[PDB]
Amino acid sequence: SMADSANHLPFFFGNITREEAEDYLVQGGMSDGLYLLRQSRNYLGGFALSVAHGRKAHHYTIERELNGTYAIAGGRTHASPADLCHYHSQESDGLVCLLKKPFNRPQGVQPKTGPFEDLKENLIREYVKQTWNLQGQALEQAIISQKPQLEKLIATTAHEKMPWFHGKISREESEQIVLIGSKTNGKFLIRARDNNGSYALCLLHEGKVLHYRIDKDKTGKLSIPEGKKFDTLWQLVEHYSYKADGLLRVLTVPCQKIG
Ligand SMILES: [Cl-]
Repeated sequence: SMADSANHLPFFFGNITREEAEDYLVQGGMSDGLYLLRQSRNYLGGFALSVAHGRKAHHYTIERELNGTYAIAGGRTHASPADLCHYHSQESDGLVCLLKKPFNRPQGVQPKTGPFEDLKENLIREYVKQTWNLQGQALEQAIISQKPQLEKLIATTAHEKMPWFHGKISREESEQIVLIGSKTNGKFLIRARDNNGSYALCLLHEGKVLHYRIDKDKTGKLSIPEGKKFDTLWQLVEHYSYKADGLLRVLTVPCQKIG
């Protein structure tokens, strides 16, 4: 992925929160035009630019366009995040200010990965072995050969393996499974609501199972009603585990699947 390329940038921090990005900018002196790069948490293949100006943090999403280039909303396209940052060191072109000085990862600090990122490589290896039945040669060549296609596919299906995803079960069945055992606030699962890629969130709140529709928009972006848009369910779950953002509370412990 571009994220693997972006690891060679000393000011790329991987998947950190907005708040963690801001903490790093303070560490680096919060000087005008101080910036770092990180991974977009809701745009698949996306990045985010965090910049200090007037002792405030300014955050910009860098989207991966359909042709595979990189752009901030209403901006020009670039071959890479590195090229976008270089361009913005010479032209503000819509940003609050010039990108003056990168804030590098302090020593000890690597780019941060989420749960998806930590199982992505294993799932790609497994899919090649057990759908193209290689055990050597292409086993490794086929992975690198077809990395972009495999990353995109594994991104769209990696939820199916995750402990909070309970598959094609009804509202009534989901309520039954959440209500069994410990009544921990935020206990949750996601279920498939049809075959057209609609989903639902089931969330325990003061002993009541709340149900939230997760709908697919024109682009195939997922959201709860009036909520932030995500490319994948694993992005949505990471977000609402961090910030309630219109849910009555944050997601906590994944509901156990029938063993
Ligand atoms: Cl965030």
